[PDB]
Amino acid sequence: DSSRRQYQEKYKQVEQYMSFHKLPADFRQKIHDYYEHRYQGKMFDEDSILGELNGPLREEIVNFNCRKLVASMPLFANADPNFVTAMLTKLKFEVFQPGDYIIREGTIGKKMYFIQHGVVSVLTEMKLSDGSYFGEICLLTRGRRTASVRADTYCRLYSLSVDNFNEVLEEYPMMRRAFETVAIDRLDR
Amino acid sequence: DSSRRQYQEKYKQVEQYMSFHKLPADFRQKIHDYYEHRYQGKMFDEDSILGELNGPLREEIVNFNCRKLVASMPLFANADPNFVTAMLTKLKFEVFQPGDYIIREGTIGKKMYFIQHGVVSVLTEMKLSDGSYFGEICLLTRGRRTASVRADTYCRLYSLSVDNFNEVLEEYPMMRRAFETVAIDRLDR
Amino acid sequence: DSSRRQYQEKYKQVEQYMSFHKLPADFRQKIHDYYEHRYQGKMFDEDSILGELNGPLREEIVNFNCRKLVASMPLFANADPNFVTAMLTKLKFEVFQPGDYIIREGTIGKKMYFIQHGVVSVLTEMKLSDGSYFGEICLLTRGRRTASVRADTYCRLYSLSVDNFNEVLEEYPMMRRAFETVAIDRLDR
Amino acid sequence: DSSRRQYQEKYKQVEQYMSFHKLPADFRQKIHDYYEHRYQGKMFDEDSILGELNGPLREEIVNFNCRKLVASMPLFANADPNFVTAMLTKLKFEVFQPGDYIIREGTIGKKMYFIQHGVVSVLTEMKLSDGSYFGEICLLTRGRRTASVRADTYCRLYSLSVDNFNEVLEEYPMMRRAFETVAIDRLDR
Ligand SMILES: Nc1ncnc2c1ncn2[C@@H]1O[C@@H]2COP(=O)(O)O[C@H]2[C@H]1O
Ligand SMILES: Nc1ncnc2c1ncn2[C@@H]1O[C@@H]2COP(=O)(O)O[C@H]2[C@H]1O
Ligand SMILES: Nc1ncnc2c1ncn2[C@@H]1O[C@@H]2COP(=O)(O)O[C@H]2[C@H]1O
Ligand SMILES: Nc1ncnc2c1ncn2[C@@H]1O[C@@H]2COP(=O)(O)O[C@H]2[C@H]1O
Repeated sequence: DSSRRQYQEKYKQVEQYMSFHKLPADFRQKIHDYYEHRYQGKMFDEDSILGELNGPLREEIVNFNCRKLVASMPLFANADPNFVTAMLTKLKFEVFQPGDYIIREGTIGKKMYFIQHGVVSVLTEMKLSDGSYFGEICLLTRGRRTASVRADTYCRLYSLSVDNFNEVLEEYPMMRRAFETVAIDRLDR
Repeated sequence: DSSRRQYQEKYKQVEQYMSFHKLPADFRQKIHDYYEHRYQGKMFDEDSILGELNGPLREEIVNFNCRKLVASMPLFANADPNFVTAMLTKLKFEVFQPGDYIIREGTIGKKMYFIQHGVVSVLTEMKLSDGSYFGEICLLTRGRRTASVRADTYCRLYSLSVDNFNEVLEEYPMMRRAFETVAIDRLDR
Repeated sequence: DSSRRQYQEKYKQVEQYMSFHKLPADFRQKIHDYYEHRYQGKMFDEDSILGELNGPLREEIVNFNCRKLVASMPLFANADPNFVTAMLTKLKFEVFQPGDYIIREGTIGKKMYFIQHGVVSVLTEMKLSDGSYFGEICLLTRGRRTASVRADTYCRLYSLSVDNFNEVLEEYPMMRRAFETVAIDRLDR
Repeated sequence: DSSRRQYQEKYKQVEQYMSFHKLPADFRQKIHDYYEHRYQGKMFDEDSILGELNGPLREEIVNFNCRKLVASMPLFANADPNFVTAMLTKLKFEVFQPGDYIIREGTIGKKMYFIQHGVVSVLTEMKLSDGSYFGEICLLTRGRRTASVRADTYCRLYSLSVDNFNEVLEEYPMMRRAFETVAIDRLDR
């Protein structure tokens, strides 16, 4: 239960930090809920652990932890396993809370998001859920966000930066077509 | 009180460090006073805490912690909330002590400062206080400091590097005019 | 036995991490075996220790820890001691398990491997063991891997990135010929 | 005595590390002596401590800790205090042991050394001591070391990288002449 204790002590610091800065009670509970949803009572120095392993072990772990995500998207499901692994390795797990603005219209976009679980509202009005992704337009155009995207419910997502996006596509150039298709179709709508 | 203990133990190391290097008694008290003013008896690995959160949570925290600063300046008060947030996110909190040279005339300037609280003396003689900023000239010209700026009283400031300054303005180009106006007006004087 | 305890507590976290993510029992034992083979019951913040030393001490340590490796290869054995040291300093120790894909054919190669102990199978069928190296072709061509290389037995290797490879050769340009010879000979086969 | 304990526990790890890698008894005592000379029974996360301070405090500390060094050289003694501070801030304290090769002839030089205390032998035969510096030729030519420099006695030095060297001179261009004079005079000899 060393991981449980790590979470408890770390959360104690967070609580004291919020108290020190006199954050409102409502925000403190929002923080409380975020930690439960995001870490679920346990914490590990993930970077330290994966860093002690080797490439093969790290790739098997990410492929397993993302099995759900992978199964939910034709993008990864029907692709070269090596492509999927390269992509998955670059993903960053993120949890957003109801009402959170994940993307704001008109700003410079430098990341896209893959939905593991949750519902988002795209407003320029439409919704996207499990197995869908968004924010790909700006990674392709390098322009400004074409719409705002807010979390409707709690959202468990994986983000990918434009730099990592292009890095992976350097090795798998033809996979860019998948994102472009989705981008074009949405730009038309 | 884990944060209180962190401060106490950390300060113990500092004291032992100053003793090891035989720093004068007067400087040791200056160090003592600095820690009280800067951390106020508590310490947190701020980077670790904010890093465990998400973008929305981090932005709400910085906007709240800087509410005072924001209210004191037409620059931020009357601007696009997204601009203010982008700027605030790049700021670095710093505390200076009476007599400290924040900026020395003739040197290459790579940062500007926003005054949360305190009084500074600009010498090439004038003073600046709460709600004012300085050091913007060099971020705009990339030249040498046009004057020295010393802390008159204890000063609670937020600094912004030229690189972060230009990064934010890449997204909000027109806000550069605000800094230029102040710069031009002061260059004339 | 502070190092033994470090290993035990660290492994406890790993085990809890694997449990948290519900990894299969078989993979958990694979992880168990990896840690035994790689760290052998002890762990040290190697980077912190070597960083407290100086250049001379670090170089003597790496030359000693790699004495076995050096003796097993004409490349290093008959070369300028300064070259060997520069190279050794850039190496990264890695342990692979039976069946592990060290290199996959057709992918972009950015590293080569020197075999301290173990047997690998090169498949485009041949094997390489103690004292041999592989993955040098892509560091020279900057192209795609000409074959896959799987660990046949447990493998104790030292990897070298293309960037560190070229950095060392900036100081020892003529040593590139050794790698080219091996590359040409294998490309012919 | 938290700093004393830090040293004791850290040294315990070092000793266990050397034992794990089966380093010879003679080298283990060399390591033992190095730690005593370099840290003197105490250790602090220097980077963490100085990082908690501000620019003014850090500059006063470095100027004080290097008071001895500064007094021993016309270079710094008769220069602009701001130049001295900028330089001192970039220095890295290093301890070398008798017989250590600080610089090897013919290699690419990327750093120079200022002697706080100790004696070095320059061999292409001459010696340099307290208040003198060496390794400046390569920082100026970007070529290969014109000679080897070995520690004759224990040496307490401060090194400066070519990059930091040129960075400081960007602000103080005319100080480069001081190093060139010494370089030219030695190249003639
Ligand atoms: N009509 C749409 N249907 C679904 N998603 C959309 C639609 N329009 C825009 N989006 C998504 O909203 C995202 C906003 O940021 P981007 O412009 O980078 O990428 C956009 C698309 O991923
Ligand atoms: N006349 C003035 N009134 C107020 N502030 C000034 C005046 N002159 C210079 N300053 C400030 O002092 C700063 C010194 O560094 P900079 O030249 O970067 O920017 C300068 C201005 O921000
Ligand atoms: N015929 C061969 N005999 C031994 N090794 C080979 C042979 N062919 C390829 N290899 C090695 O397998 C490696 C696969 O990655 P690279 O192409 O970078 O470099 C290749 C060589 O190092
Ligand atoms: N004749 C000399 N007298 C004193 N120092 C020297 C002499 N010749 C070379 N050196 C120093 O030895 C250093 C070796 O590395 P560098 O060539 O970078 O710079 C050299 C000088 O700093």
